Amino acid sequence: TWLNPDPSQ
Amino acid sequence: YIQMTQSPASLSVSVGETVTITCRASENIYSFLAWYQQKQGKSPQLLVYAATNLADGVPSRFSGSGSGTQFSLKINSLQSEDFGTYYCQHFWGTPFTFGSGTKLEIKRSDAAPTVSIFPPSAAQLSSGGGSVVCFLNNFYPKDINVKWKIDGAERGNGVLNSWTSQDSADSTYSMSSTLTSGGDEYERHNSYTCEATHKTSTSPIVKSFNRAA
Amino acid sequence: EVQLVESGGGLVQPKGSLKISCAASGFTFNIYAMNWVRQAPGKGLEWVARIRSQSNNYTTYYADSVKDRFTISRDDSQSMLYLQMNNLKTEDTAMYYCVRQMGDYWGQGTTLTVSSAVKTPPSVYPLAPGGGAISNSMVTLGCLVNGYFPEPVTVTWNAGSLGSGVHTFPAVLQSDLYTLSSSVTVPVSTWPSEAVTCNVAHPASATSVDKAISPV
Ligand SMILES: *[C@@H]1O[C@H](CO)[C@@H](O[C@@H]2O[C@H](CO)[C@@H](O[C@@H]3O[C@H](CO)[C@@H](O)[C@H](O[C@H]4O[C@H](CO)[C@@H](O)[C@H](O)[C@@H]4O)[C@@H]3O)[C@H](O)[C@H]2NC(C)=O)[C@H](O)[C@H]1NC(C)=O
Repeated sequence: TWLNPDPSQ
Repeated sequence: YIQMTQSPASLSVSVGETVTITCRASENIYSFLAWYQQKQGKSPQLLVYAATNLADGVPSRFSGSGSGTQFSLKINSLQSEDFGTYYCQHFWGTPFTFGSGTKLEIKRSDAAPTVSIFPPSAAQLSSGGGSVVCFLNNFYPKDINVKWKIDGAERGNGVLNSWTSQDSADSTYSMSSTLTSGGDEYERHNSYTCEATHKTSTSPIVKSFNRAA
Repeated sequence: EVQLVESGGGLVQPKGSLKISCAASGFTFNIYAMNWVRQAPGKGLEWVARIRSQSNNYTTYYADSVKDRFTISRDDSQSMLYLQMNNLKTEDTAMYYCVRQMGDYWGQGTTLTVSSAVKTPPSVYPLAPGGGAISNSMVTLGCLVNGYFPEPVTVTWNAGSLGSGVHTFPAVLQSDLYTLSSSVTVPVSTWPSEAVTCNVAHPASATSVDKAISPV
């Protein structure tokens, strides 16, 4: 998600 | 790679008016899309994230909608400050690609340019150069015609023009026109004229000076 | 609050190298993914590189037009983001932006100019009216800045007093040299009764000329 500092897709 | 195509390239919007900018994605990007507003000489500011979420400190008139492949941003009763260039960006995979941008202008009542003419500087003469400057200040709309006349005979050689960005203050435009010539080629004539043709009137605004006067 | 301050941008000879920097504060830097985005003068935004947090082994991503040539790195101990740029080409001339996560915060940017043109101080000239037959209560005055490289220059009037009535026009390339003019509108009560001066500053060639505008 957008608010996640480092999202894993 | 995902190709974002934006539409339209530019809009001329009047205050109070509402308008929508659309942006389509080559592939399906679910809801992984953001919207940016950029002002000239500044960094882009985040408007809407995940397609429909209004970011902090952004007016409620900004509405993002869309999911899948078609997206669009909507501005309700556009304010004077809403001028700028609007970009979309997807965030579904590397690379994050952007829309080609949407230039947004403020619609304004017509205004004539104030024309100022300037003779080559006395300091520039002692340097072997000669430039004649013409200012055309605070006019709308953007397109404007400038022509030069030396001794009655026209000039189209060393003329280079520069517009400014539409300012936040009064929403007008300004334009400099700079005739650059030999420095020796300058002193062979005395009469110098700067002709400004604009929407407001069919009669060109002439500003001139006499070197030998 | 959250802030990202870019530095390091200057003029680089083609095929040259430059390291740009981004200083971060107002958030836990070591948990956020970071990236660089660029914007060529007049064109749109191009994403350039991304780097993940330590927890995700620092995995990096690049744009094809930048791969094997630019390397993104970060010092988490100093909340610093870097971009090593080697073998720079003309098309790499741009404003470089330090962007956080996926795009929520952008830095002000540093300019990178990739040119083989030489740094040159500007010639400053005053612009004063001529001939006659004045048709306005406000008299517009100017300053011509001729032949300089590279961008940018900074034109103010009266140490920063004359805020309004001032138009500064972009710039133009003719022969590896820039030229811009500036204008100022003032009452005939003010001028020449007071001293109107322009304050041109060229950071690169360490130039700071102040020119007074004198009646002909
Ligand atoms: C960042 O990189 C690190 C280091 O590369 C990485 O951490 C490692 O993750 C892998 C899992 O993908 C771990 O490897 C496993 O370890 C366990 C426990 O010891 C083993 O039982 C596993 O063995 C299986 O697989 C083997 C084949 O490789 C077979 O030989 C075996 O029969 C089993 O089926 C496996 O080796 C590893 O322990 C960690 N390392 C650490 C220090 O934690 C991490 O994944 C990366 N970060 C992210 C989020 O991607």
